[PDB]
Amino acid sequence: EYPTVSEIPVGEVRLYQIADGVWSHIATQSFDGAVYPSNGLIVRDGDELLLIDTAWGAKNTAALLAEIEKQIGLPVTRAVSTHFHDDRVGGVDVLRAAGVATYASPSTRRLAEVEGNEIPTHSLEGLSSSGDAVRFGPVELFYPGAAHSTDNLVVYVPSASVLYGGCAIYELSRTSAGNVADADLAEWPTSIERIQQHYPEAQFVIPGHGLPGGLDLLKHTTNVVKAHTNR
Ligand SMILES: CC(=O)OCc1n[nH]nc1CNS(=O)(=O)c1ccccc1
Ligand SMILES: [Cl-]
Ligand SMILES: [Cl-]
Ligand SMILES: [O-]
Ligand SMILES: [Zn+2]
Ligand SMILES: [Zn+2]
Ligand SMILES: [Zn+2]
Repeated sequence: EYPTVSEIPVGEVRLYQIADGVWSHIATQSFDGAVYPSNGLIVRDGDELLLIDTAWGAKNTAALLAEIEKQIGLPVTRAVSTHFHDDRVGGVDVLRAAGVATYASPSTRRLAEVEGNEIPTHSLEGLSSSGDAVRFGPVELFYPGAAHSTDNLVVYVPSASVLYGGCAIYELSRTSAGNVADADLAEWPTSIERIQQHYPEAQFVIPGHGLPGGLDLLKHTTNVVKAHTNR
C-alpha cells in the first residue's frame, strides 16, 4: 500500500493519505549510486496546506507541488524544514518562488548556510532547548535534542495522532545506522526517549525514509543506534 522505493522513478512524487487532512509525500533520490526513498508531510490548515520538508531536490520539489495541486488542489502557504540536510531543504528555493513562506529553526538556517544548502527564509523561535515545543498551525513542533543531527525537529499532528519523526527515526527495515556523519550518537537515545515521553499517544509514526509504523519505531531506532555506537 505505502509507496516503496521501487515504485517511484527519480523525479516523481507520490502522496499517501494517512487521515483526514494529513498526507505523507514520498520521493526517491540517487546517492552514491543507490536509490533511497524519502518522506515528508502535508497537513491541511483550513483551506491552505502546511508542508513539512522538501522532496529532496529542486526537480522533485517542483513535482511535489504539481502532485499536491493534482490530488489535493489547495495552496501550500507555509513550509517547515526539520533539519539542514538536502532531503529537507533541497527545493526551498522552488517553494519560495511559488510563494510559499519557508521556515526553519535558527540552528537549521545556520547549519544550512555553513553547508551550502538552501536556507529557509523565516525563523522558528522557541525551539532551541531540548524538550521545547511550539504550536505551528495544525501541528506541534518539538525539538527532542540532538540525534540524527543537532537541529532535527519532529512534528506531531494532534488531530490525527500522527508523529513525523524525520530522519531521527528509522524504519524497521533499516537495521544498520548507515551514514551518521552529523549525528550525536551519545545523545540520540535520550532524544528518542524525550519523543516517547512527549507523544506517548502517537498512533502513526513516519520515519524520514521508508515505511511508517507505530511507536515501536522509536525503540527500533534506539536499538540500531546503540548497536552502531558499539561497532
Ligand atoms: C548524514 C546522514 O546521516 O545521512 C544518512 C541519512 N539518514 N537519514 N537520512 C539520510 C540521508 N542519506 S540516505 O540516502 O537517505 C541513507 C539511508 C540509509 C543509510 C544511509 C544513508
Ligand atoms: Cl510570510
Ligand atoms: Cl515570505
Ligand atoms: O538526511
Ligand atoms: Zn539528514
Ligand atoms: Zn514571509
Ligand atoms: Zn534523511
